[PDB]
Amino acid sequence: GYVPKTSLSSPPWPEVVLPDPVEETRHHAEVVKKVNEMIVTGQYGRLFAVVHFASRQWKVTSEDLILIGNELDLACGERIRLEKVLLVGADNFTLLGKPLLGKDLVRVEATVIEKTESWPRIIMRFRKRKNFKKKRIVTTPQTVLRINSIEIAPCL
Amino acid sequence: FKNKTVLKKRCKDCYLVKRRGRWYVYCKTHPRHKQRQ
Amino acid sequence: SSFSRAPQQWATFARIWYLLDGKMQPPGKLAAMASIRLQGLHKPVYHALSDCGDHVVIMNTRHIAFSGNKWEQKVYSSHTGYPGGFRQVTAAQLHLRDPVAIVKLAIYGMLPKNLHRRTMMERLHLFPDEYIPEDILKNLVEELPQPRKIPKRLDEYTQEEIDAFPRLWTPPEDYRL
Amino acid sequence: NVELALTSDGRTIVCYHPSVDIPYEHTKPIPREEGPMIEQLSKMFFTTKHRWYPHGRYHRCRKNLNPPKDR
Amino acid sequence: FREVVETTIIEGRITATPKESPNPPNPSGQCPICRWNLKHKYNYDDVLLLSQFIRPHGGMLPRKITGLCQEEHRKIEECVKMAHRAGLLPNHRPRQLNRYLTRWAPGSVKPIYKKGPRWNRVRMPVGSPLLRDNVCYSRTPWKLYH
Amino acid sequence: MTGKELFEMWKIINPMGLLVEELKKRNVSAPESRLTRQSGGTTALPLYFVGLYCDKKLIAEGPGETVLVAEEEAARVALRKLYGFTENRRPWNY
RNA sequence: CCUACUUCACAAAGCGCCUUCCCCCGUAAAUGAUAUCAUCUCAACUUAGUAUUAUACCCACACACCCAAGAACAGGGUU
Ligand SMILES: [Zn+2]
Ligand SMILES: [Zn+2]
Repeated sequence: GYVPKTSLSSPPWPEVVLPDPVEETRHHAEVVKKVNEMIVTGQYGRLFAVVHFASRQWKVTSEDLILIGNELDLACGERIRLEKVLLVGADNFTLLGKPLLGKDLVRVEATVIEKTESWPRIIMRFRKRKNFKKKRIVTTPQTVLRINSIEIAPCL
Repeated sequence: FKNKTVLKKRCKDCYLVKRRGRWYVYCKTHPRHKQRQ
Repeated sequence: SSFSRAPQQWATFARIWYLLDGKMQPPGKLAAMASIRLQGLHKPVYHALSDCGDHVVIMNTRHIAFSGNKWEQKVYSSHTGYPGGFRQVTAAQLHLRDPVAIVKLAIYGMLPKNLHRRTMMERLHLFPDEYIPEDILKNLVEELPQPRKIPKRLDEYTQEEIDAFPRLWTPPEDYRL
Repeated sequence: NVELALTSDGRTIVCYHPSVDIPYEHTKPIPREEGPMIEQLSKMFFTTKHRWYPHGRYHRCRKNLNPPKDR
Repeated sequence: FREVVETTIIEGRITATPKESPNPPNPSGQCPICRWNLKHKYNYDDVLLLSQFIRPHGGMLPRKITGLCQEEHRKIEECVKMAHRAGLLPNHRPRQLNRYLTRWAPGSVKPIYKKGPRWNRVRMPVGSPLLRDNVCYSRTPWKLYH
Repeated sequence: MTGKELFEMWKIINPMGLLVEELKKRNVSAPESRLTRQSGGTTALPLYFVGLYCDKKLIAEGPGETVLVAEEEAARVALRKLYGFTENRRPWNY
């Protein structure tokens, strides 16, 4: 099965060896414990979170403003918990959900600051030489949310 | 040389050689046999 | 982080000087690398209107290598505009005339065909040989890896490597060779 | 320089990425007419000439002098 | 290897000849290539492999002597031509544009003055079609024409 | 003060001198200004990164157009880090 | 370009005079393998074999009048 060392004898990409599962689990536990201790001792400043709200993912931090393109059935000034957090990150560590982080880990809270309409959007249809011309003006409801705080808990 | 679509050796000393990208029939005895593809 | 606004913006949008070594490299692969850098498509802050291109200094453009018979078959066509002014020149002749034109034209073709292309080409610095002007050398920041790894010659292989490679066959002793 | 680790349940990935400082040894000590004008500017800033020519009053008046500012 | 020496009187002496390395990975094969498991795993730049079938002045060795297959002899001959034209055998010479993967002899090709339309483009050959069956380590097949 | 920068609110002069004063209060030797990264030094648009080192340890590095500006900005970054008014500090709690 | 001649006449012209500089490649060879001869070689290699046009030309940043400069403008001269 041995092949002499030629240009095409081996794949160009470097060979990859799977680490032994015992050492992999040991290293995983060590890293998780280190990050959990950082969370316990509060060794982090600002937190950012990627949160799935409405239909989209928002990269979010405390004091941030977010413009949802629909009405939310919430009074202005009402506080809310954004429950679908995909990612939370600090300066020195990040936590990734698969695909979502647990409710125990992260708590992202927002506040309905504004309920508005968008500026008028023009929908015009035109087809040449067909007397085909149509115009419509649409205003989309919108809600401005302010992200008040992102909290993480040592539940790793 | 005579331009031929198909090269055919005529006598024994007619030899095919691929030179400057194309086939030729050269011949020392009978230069009349010179052919070019 | 924790920079002031103006220094932060300056750092983010500063233009870097890259160095490509064209020795034995395909001009097209050199041009791909250089065109990416010149556009700024290697920066996550890239935008077509942000003018985020970088400087590319390509040296040894005289020693580029064409694969195949491109030296003889690749033809560069130009027209002076006057009747009878159509000129067609092979890659080898163009290389002998201008040891920079081949890489320059490859990069020019790979760049987007808009009004930013010649500004981008202003940030391209081509030098036929190992010599580079002192100010450009002082500007240099990073050197990009050569896209094509140069194969070794037997004259370059070490006797240890030759011994390590096995002998493939037994030549008959009674052979002239 | 990133440490990746699934949690024990395998439902969250934990990434440890401390910021690495630049080693002291990897640092150096601090050292102690219209035509010709446009050519000089183009050479200085590695641009083309076209940028430095003026624009008409129509374009100049079209430019917004109070643009919105974010952050 | 026998060599002829002159002094006039000339005589031929058999000198040291290398032997096949011990323990072929696949003994009892047709060609040395099959014996050493190299059917589709060498290229024009594998000079260590190629020079083992090369006369001291650069010429190829005959298939009868080498024991190579017909297809493998053709592949080795073409790879050696490409290596010579790329300058990878500077010492195997009879007695400046860098190239590689050159199928044709440089003086025998004509410039492509009129490359055709898109559907009938005249392409520049690269490499050799003999190596078309080599091991493919890339998502896209390697192109023989540029 | 949300979104405001420390020295956008507190105007200072000679941040390097002020940093030296603070390090003296902390009984630390004056930091060594040292050029960590640079780009296009001979052009009209240079980029310099200057780092202030305390006993071969980087305390803060800052960018600039000239080496002096980069050093001054590195001093400002060092002051922000010492005072805990970094950009990525814990947000105010409400 | 205007010395003569000629049309002509402080100049413009020809019918007059002066000056004009390098090649391209089809093939023919040398050594020589695949294919131990041979073989000009889309084998490696060595020549005829040359365009990588050689040059030449041009190159001063900053009223008025006259002009061989000129539609205007521009250009040249005004010691
Ligand atoms: Zn004949
Ligand atoms: Zn076989």
